[PDB]
Amino acid sequence: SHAAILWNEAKAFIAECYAELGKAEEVADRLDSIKSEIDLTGSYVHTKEELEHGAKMAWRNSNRCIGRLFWNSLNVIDRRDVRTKEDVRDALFHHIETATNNGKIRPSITIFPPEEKGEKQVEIWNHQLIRYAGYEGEAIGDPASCSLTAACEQLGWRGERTDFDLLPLIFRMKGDEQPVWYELPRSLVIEVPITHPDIEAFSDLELKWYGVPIISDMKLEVGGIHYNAAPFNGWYMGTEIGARNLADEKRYDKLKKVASVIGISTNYNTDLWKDQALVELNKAVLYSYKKQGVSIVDHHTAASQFKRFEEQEEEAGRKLTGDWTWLIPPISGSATHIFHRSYDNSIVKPNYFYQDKPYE
Amino acid sequence: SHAAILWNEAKAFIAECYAELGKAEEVADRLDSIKSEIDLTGSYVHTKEELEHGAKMAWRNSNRCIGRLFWNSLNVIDRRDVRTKEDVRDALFHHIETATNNGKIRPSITIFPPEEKGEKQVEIWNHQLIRYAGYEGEAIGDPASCSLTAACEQLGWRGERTDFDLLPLIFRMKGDEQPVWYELPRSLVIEVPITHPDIEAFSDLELKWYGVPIISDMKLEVGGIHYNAAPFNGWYMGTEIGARNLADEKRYDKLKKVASVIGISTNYNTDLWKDQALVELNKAVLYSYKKQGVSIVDHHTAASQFKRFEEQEEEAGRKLTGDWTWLIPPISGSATHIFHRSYDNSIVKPNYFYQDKPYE
Ligand code: HEM
Ligand code: HEM
Ligand SMILES: C[C@H](O)[C@H](O)[C@H]1CNc2nc(N)[nH]c(=O)c2N1
Ligand SMILES: C[C@H](O)[C@H](O)[C@H]1CNc2nc(N)[nH]c(=O)c2N1
Ligand SMILES: NC(=[NH2+])NCCC[C@H](N)C(=O)O
Ligand SMILES: NC(=[NH2+])NCCC[C@H](N)C(=O)O
Repeated sequence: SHAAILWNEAKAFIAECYAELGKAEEVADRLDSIKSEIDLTGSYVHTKEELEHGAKMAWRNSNRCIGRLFWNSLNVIDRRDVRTKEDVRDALFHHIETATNNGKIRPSITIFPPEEKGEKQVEIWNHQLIRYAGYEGEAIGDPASCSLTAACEQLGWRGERTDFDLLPLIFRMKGDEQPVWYELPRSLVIEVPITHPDIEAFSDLELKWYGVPIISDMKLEVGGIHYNAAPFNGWYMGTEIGARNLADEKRYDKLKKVASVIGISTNYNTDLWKDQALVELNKAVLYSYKKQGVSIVDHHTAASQFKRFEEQEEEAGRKLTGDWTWLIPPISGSATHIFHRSYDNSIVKPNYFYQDKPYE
Repeated sequence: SHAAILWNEAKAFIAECYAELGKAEEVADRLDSIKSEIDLTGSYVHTKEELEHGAKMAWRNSNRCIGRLFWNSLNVIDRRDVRTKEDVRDALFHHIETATNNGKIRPSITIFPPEEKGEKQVEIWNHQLIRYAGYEGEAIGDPASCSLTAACEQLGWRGERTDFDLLPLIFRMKGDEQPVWYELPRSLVIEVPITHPDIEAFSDLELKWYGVPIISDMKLEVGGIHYNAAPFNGWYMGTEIGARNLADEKRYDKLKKVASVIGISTNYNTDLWKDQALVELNKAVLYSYKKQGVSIVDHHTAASQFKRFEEQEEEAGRKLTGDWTWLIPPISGSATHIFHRSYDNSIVKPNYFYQDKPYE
């Protein structure tokens, strides 16, 4: 049945793919070659073109992404040729460098070899290429990274135990029972120390965050083909860091410390200090990144841009899908157009899906 | 089939009602009397007790209400005896007085006669007993009240055309083709002029809001019986006014004027002035109402209290239902526990439902 499903997805994708590319005549011929290939080998190989667009389509269909407007500008890096851990490491190191782009982040994606007989050719363990390690006795670092950190320590890695230890790249090549790790070169990673434009004391918090959010634990499904290893990246949206990463109680939880440095009390809820702390924290984030020349975007510009997206999909005769619960910024939800409209949360392929974590 | 549905709902309700009241033995007897009554007349009459609890249960099952913790403290006022427009008017005037309670608002509900043969005995037009009128040329008042305002003007009512004109009570008695209106006595309505604790200039905005949000356009369904007229009220939650009523672009839209008086620019989104304006506006709301002795609650205390609710339903063996999209405050969603947990948005009776508006 796996040989049946693949064919079906393949039919829909190729057709839809070529129609968008304006190559409807080449659909019959290609589908025939694909049919033979699924018999001959048991699967098929996308063309640099198909795969590139397949990855862009997958972005456009990512219900939870608010930055979908730049879907067609995605820079696809095809690394389906990698055979060794050295090839993967270099590939990954390159993704970070090319994406980072000295601050002018480039929404990129490295396409690693897909699953063969349901077996993985490359298996990336990291949630994000760049991510901070988390530990416990009392909370040190990113709690969200507890599980993986221990998995890395079980393989010989050891962190200096600071709140911002950079986890190493960790993956497993087909044929190997365990994965291998590689420490990240400090010169490749851009970090941004957080400061405030009007409050000079904000630096006493000694906060900071990496510049590029490269999600590496998701499977890109493009027409029956499963690319479990396909790291992608956009640029950050202020709130992701100021509201979730740093303010969540289960994350860095700096709201109280922040409220303290802004000279406000934490006595009563009715003073809405948490809210005030959140705003000030997010002004700091947007200002820091910008001062350093690293790309970031605020939730309003992001909502504004997403609205343009909604209009362009319409103008192209494409139904729009989205997850309301994930699309509204965790800060001032009702101040954006997204809060006042409903969305169709339906799955459409190609897309990006979660997958069972190797550790844990 | 209407005589069949009624019986079925009735069975489930009585059982579930008496089990909660600890009167399981009286279920058989009551159900028999109810059966005869549905044959004899075509429907049945709840006891003061049944109806009271039925209305409290309906609150507990209101997926969108964050203040469900005080569900069992609801003050039910049974006015199923009203026969005239004078009886309704007085009933309504009383609900406002008893609910208002000089600022110490009382979560109340007036139970008006239910629908007979699907026909309404009393039909309230107002969205809320107390609500501001809205007009157009340029926006004057509450835009959300445009439709109803015109409906009132078509019946002889005329507003002074200020941003806060109090709409009259408007309803229709069975037998009458058109509804009748009654102006609200200024002494009955409590209003709260908005001011800021640290910013003395906030009063130049000349903002204000009524004290009690009495929702009057919803049908209370309790065991097959439809009470289309059953005005209910709780107390406000700061955000309802500061974030939605006053800040929504489609409502009063005062964010820019607010940002102006707090001495901040509206030049760039990256300064997050909207967010800052929202917070300051909500601090003003909570502070105003409190300074005047009128009950209100902030979104944190509200989330905190709702969490206690979640635990008590559990401790009582009752499945919890809720609408995530409506439960999270439009201000700092991710700072409350509600943002980090999912809810089962399933309909459970008794409950409150929307109904087609008479005007429009
Ligand atoms: C160009 C910049 C982009 C911006 C402003 C942006 C922003 C966002 C934000 C705000 C989220 C929510 C993340 C969270 O709450 O954890 C999100 C999720 C997501 N984005 Fe984007 N994104 C961008 C680029 C990308 C790229 C390049 C891809 C794919 C090629 C993409 C794929 C996705 C997917 C599938 C999710 C869901 C992630 C998850 O559920 O964990 N985004 N996006
Ligand atoms: C004791 C104070 C209460 C608080 C803090 C409270 C708060 C809330 C809030 C914040 C909303 C959202 C309203 C909106 O966004 O438009 C809501 C909705 C609702 N509440 Fe409550 N409430 C209270 C009392 C009540 C009472 C007394 C009842 C019924 C007896 C109730 C029934 C409902 C219903 C059905 C809705 C949905 C309204 C709609 O969808 O338009 N609430 N509640
Ligand atoms: C599942 C999780 O606890 C929560 O419900 C959601 C909702 N909204 C979100 N929205 C975004 N953008 N990102 C998130 O992590 C979440 N988490
Ligand atoms: C239907 C409406 O436009 C919007 O989607 C919702 C969502 N969340 C809400 N939440 C609350 N509490 N109240 C509301 O009016 C709404 N409106
Ligand atoms: N802008 C993006 N592409 N975001 C992807 C998710 C990043 C994730 N929220 C983080 O905080 O690291
Ligand atoms: N606390 C309540 N019971 N709210 C009911 C809804 C009130 C409505 N949101 C208003 O702004 O008038």
